[PDB]
Amino acid sequence: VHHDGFQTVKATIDWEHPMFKLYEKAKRNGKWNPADIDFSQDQKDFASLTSEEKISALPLVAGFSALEEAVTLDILPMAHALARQGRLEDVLFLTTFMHDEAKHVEMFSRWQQAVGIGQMDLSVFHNDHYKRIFYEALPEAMNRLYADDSPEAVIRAATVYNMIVEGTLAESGYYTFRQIYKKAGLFPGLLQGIDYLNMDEGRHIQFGIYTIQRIVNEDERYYELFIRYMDELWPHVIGYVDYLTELGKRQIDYDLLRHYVIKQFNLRKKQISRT
Amino acid sequence: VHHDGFQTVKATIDWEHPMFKLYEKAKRNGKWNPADIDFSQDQKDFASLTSEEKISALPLVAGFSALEEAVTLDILPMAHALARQGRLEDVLFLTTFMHDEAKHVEMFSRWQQAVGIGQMDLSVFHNDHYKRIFYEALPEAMNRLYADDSPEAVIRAATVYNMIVEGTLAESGYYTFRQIYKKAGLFPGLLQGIDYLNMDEGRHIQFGIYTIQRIVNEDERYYELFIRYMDELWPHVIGYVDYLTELGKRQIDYDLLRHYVIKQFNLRKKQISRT
Ligand SMILES: CCCCCCCC(=O)O
Ligand SMILES: CCCCCCCC(=O)O
Ligand SMILES: [Fe+2]
Ligand SMILES: [Fe+2]
Ligand SMILES: [Fe+2]
Ligand SMILES: [Fe+2]
Ligand SMILES: [Mn+2]
Ligand SMILES: [Mn+2]
Repeated sequence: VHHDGFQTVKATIDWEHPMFKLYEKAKRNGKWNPADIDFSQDQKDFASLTSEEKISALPLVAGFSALEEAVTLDILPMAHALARQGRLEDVLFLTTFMHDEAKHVEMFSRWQQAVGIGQMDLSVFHNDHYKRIFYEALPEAMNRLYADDSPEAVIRAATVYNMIVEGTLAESGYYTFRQIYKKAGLFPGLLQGIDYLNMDEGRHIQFGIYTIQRIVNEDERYYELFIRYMDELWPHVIGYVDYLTELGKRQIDYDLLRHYVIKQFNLRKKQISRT
Repeated sequence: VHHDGFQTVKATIDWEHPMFKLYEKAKRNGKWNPADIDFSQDQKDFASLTSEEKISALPLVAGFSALEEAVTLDILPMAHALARQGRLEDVLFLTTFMHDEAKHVEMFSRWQQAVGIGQMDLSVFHNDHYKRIFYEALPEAMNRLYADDSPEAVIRAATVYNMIVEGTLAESGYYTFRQIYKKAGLFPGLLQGIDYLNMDEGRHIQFGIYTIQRIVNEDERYYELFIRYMDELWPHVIGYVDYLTELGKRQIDYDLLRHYVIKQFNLRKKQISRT
């Protein structure tokens, strides 16, 4: 359907818009390139591990490669919905969001190639709870936006994508991987990549907060929706954590990683206010 | 609808894919930031112009600001269609394509703000032919892809977007603006911006060529479709040129700019081969 006119012909970009300012920060701070990371020591590290040590690392990497690929693809309906609503500055910011996710996908796939597991099908480490989130709930919530961009639909999409997938699971996964391999002195290239990724994801969560809060600001009714959609997904979040915990104990303070996930989930709720 | 699995979990990125290699070039060569351009001399230049000189520049700027805003918004259906087809490397490249267009929109809007015309509604310089392309045909061809990603629909979308809008009109517009103001010694900030934009658009046209050619390679039938869709839009291309020519003659070798447009249109055809 047609363009009515163009904001930068009728007027200008809204230079003070929060998402324009976030777009400006993303350009300044978004220069890293996964192609520049030296993975040669990660290759030696992985080869020195015993077979049992080798597969201990793979469930988390399997979870992150799919997470990053899913969020690369599944932000496109959000960008479409906000473009159709004329939210130009959100769209400009989301071009940096999408390109960040492309680099994140690339980083994990380069690591797999470098250490010699690119030919291994890591899907065996996606349990039913993981699939319910990443194969089903995430794409369903985002694709809804092509036919329903109501405030309820936008809140649900931002809740699943930004607050649960990125702000609870990915945030906790970064932390976990850092805890484990930083102390071991292992995989310096991957940890460099994760550091850059974590800096990017700081901006991404601000977009999710902005989006949910501006909708909640219209009607407190929507605060209770946000909380409900968070609680709806929790069983699958903790069900995936329980599965990773059960894998690792079979081959690290798990009670303290499990508590980081609970901490992050509750922190995301506190970043939205009923008013 | 669901994700079946994830390519970077089952395997890796296809490192030799042409669009992966273009993605890598885009990251290396895509560092410029419109926020770094010094427009202070452009402001003085524009203020020194007489009212009649001032409005001579505005029709082209009006055409470019809308062009860049339209192509920023209207690439999203192409990215969606290729993601749904599992073309991961195309999607990674298209994140750089979209972010490039965001910078292009930003650049022209910063220039308008800097020289003091941001408050002017420049839509008066969009004639019927311009509207037929940018307000109607472009968004219609791209949005089709949400419900019809047939090879015919993808060829038509790439033809309107990459070969006509970017490869014929934008290419000729860059050249024209360079010719005119480079020789005058005017608007050095805007010309710097246009130089960076032209470098970006070199990659964009390669994606359009790749996309059309891979579809033509399946069936020569589609070569004749490509030519037909190009010829269908020509009347609006030259009808906009005739209008800009008529404006400028009322306030520069026009016969030679008009011939650059014809040259570019025919050059784009020669970049697709029936086999
Ligand atoms: C064991 C606690 C860590 C859970 C977060 C894992 C998220 C992911 O791997 O994508
Ligand atoms: C006068 C010949 C130049 C025609 C190309 C203009 C395209 C544009 O302004 O977007
Ligand atoms: Fe993210
Ligand atoms: Fe379970
Ligand atoms: Fe372009
Ligand atoms: Fe006409
Ligand atoms: Mn990410
Ligand atoms: Mn452009």
